[PDB]
Amino acid sequence: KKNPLKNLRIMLKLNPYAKTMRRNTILRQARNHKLRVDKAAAAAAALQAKS
Amino acid sequence: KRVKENDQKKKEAKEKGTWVQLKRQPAPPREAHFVRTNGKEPELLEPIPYEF
Amino acid sequence: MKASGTLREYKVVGRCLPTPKCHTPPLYRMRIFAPNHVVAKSRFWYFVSQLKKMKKSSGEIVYCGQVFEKSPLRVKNFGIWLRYDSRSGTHNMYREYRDLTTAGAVTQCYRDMGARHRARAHSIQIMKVEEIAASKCRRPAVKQFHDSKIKFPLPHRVLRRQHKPRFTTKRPNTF
Amino acid sequence: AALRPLVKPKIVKKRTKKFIRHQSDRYVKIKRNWRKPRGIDNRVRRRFKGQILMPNIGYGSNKKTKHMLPSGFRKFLVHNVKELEVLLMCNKSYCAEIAHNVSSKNRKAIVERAAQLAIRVTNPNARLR
Amino acid sequence: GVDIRHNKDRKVRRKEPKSQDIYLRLLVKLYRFLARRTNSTFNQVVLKRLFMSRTNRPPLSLSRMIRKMKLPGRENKTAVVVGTITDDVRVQEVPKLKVCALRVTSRARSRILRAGGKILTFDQLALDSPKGCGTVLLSGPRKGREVYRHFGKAPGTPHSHTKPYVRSKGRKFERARGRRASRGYKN
Amino acid sequence: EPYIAWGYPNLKSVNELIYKRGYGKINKKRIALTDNALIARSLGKYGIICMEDLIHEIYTVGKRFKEANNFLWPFKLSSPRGGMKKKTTHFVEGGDAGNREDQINRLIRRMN
RNA sequence: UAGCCCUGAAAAUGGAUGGCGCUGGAGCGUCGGGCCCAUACCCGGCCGUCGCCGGCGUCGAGAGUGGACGGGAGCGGCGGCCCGGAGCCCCGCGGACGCUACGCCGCGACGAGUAGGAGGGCCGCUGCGGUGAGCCUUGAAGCCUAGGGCGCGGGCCCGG
RNA sequence: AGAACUGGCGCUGCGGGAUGAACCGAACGCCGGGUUAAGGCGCCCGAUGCCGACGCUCAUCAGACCCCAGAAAAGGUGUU
Ligand SMILES: [Mg+2]
Repeated sequence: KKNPLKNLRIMLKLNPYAKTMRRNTILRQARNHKLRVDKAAAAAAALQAKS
Repeated sequence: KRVKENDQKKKEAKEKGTWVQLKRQPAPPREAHFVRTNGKEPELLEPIPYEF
Repeated sequence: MKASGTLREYKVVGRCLPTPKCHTPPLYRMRIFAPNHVVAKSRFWYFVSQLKKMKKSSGEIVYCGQVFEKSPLRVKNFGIWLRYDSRSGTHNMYREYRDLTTAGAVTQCYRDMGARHRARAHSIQIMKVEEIAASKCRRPAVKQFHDSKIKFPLPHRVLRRQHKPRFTTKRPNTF
Repeated sequence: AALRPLVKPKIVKKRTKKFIRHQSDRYVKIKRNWRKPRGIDNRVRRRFKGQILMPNIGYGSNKKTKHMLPSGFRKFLVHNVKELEVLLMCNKSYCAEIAHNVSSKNRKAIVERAAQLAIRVTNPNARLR
Repeated sequence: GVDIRHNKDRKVRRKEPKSQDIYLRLLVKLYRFLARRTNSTFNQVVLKRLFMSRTNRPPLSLSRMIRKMKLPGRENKTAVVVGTITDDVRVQEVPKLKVCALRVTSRARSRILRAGGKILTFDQLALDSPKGCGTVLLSGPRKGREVYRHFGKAPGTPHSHTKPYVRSKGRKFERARGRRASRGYKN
Repeated sequence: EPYIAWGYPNLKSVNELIYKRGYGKINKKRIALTDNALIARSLGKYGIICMEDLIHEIYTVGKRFKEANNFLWPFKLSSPRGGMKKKTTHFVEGGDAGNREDQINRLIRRMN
């Protein structure tokens, strides 16, 4: 008994939706990560443009 | 009484076409209901001191 | 109750069930000090059953949230009322502390009742807690920190042994 | 190794220590042959700690490795040529022993029949001149 | 420990006969092939009946069989009994039924073969109907022995009807007190 | 309630239990349900023919909860790696034997 | 009033928070973060018992959870002059292991034990019928042995 | 000494209670890794060698952990 949640592709043997659930929560947490790092730079960008 | 008002209610579902589920159940957990504290605010009670 | 760790104030309201005789009972409110919310709604049915004819089977709680002090930064003076039990009889007690939060002042009670009076935390009942302002304190241990331009040094400092070499060639100054 | 016997695994054994009878150290009337103690109070049967262990079926060896010699064969003791030839289709799995009664003349002959058939004998050089 | 209770681990039935009959042991090998392989429940009944003891294989007389084959529907089936077929003196004429049994007796198979019937062993039953189709499998009165009328509550309890162990039937052998209301009591 | 600890599990509690420590019984055997065939071949009568359908009846307590539960062997969990507290008094009293109503999810992740 | 302490508080060998000791605690009360280890619990190995079974298909030609023929009518497909038709293996003559069926294989769960009860013993001793074209003065039985092993064990085998 | 109810010991080892029949955990085929229960972590003695938190207490007989192996009424301008 290889472990689901510990490797892929046993989950996908038991649950095919688990992959398309998983790259969606890699795609969207990377677009919330590109957003916030760009946003936090854009606050101190104009604050550094001031001085 | 139930066997009596059970069998007649069983053939009432034959003429009407339903799934009335005459088997009895234990008490389920209480339904997600909604209380209303209309106007007022709840009463603050606090433990009384000891006097003999 | 164990009074495990630092406590946490909860506002718990609840009401006995609507009977066919009684519709809409008035939904009482208490102020439970407990380490988590599961103990907090367990002490509500301890205190309500001593005050009204209610119990957990024929009642339910309809709120249990952490209610927290507004001013966690301002230093406040707390006076609380106690109903502990002793080994012989039971006594009422007023008792004053001085903390930045309400749940930290009642935590400072349970520790202090066990320290001075050896009273285990199941035998003591908090009646009410509120901030008092200065010049209404009666305890001279709380009163002595009401001093603008207060100052005091730290004599005879001792700490961090074995942290450094247990074996040193150096007699450690206590300043 | 004069001969190699098919697959020889790592022979594990659970114990290499030869179970002794209780109180066999203290007396010499008591042989070291195992007899289980059935007294009503003794501390070996009741199985206290730090005392003489008593054998049970958990100490049994692996089935694919049971009766394996350290050379990887399994002995089958023979008496003459006519029962050496019965081990011809087992020669990479089993090995022959010559019984201790076989005279030095006949033992010389049933080891030369063993070398033609390439069957391992465990004691080839026994009772020589 | 687990607390899953003891005595549920072991079953106390028979997995092979205790006979050393090399002709019953080949009948066993024939039918425990057919039991695990043909998927018919006739071959499971016959297989566990070959394992049974001699007391569990009571003899079946000739007129229990032909009385249990005058029934409607049984007109062309074959009678299986795992055990002997003896013959009744009580029956006068024998129908032409087809039987199949271990060890039919000598006077019985003279009366079955005069009637025109055919006796079979369990070999040529297996060639005939491997599923066991069209067979009426019979049994003898396994509680018809003299031993079972000694079993029950007690012979000296109320309404026992248990037939005690006396060494000889007659007057003065277990008939005096406890058996009549004049002498002592009556149970 | 002197001998048990229990409470109301959330969705990933049963999700972690059914996958990791989940086992099934067919007739008398404790099998690893490592295939969706093994769920369907016995309990497929009730339309709960896959793994995540089995996980749906047993969280949202559905019509066939009973036969979905009794399919499962009892969850043979490990010892709680954070340690326990006192094991003999109530969770209210400071120990842990009894109802705790959502803190069992915190306990499963140490158990499971 | 009640917490800690003290007075009240006296016994015979020399002596006991277990001991040494311990007073910014190694004491008492209330707590926190760690950390320690049972034969328990979880994963894995192996033995055994018990439970449910598997293979007589050694079927390299066996193939079947639906199956044939041969006729009444239609296709898609394979070879066109829109007419169309069973090939039985063979350039290799080949293809492991098995199943003492009382044997073999597979999965799953379990394992304390006095008195007591059953089972298995290729555990052992003496004697008999059979049987090993057994063994032996080129050395039997016995006895000895820091010799070599096997068996969980009862024990056994081998070297000197 | 004798009853009731449940468990246990007798038949039963193991961890903890220094020691132990019955107490507290916990039941046992032979092992490796993991983790815990009850209990603990100055040194014997595995683990507080944490910059642990807050108080209480000084004894010229301190005190110190279920069962459990020593004590009361009364009193103390001793401290809180
Ligand atoms: Mg005893």
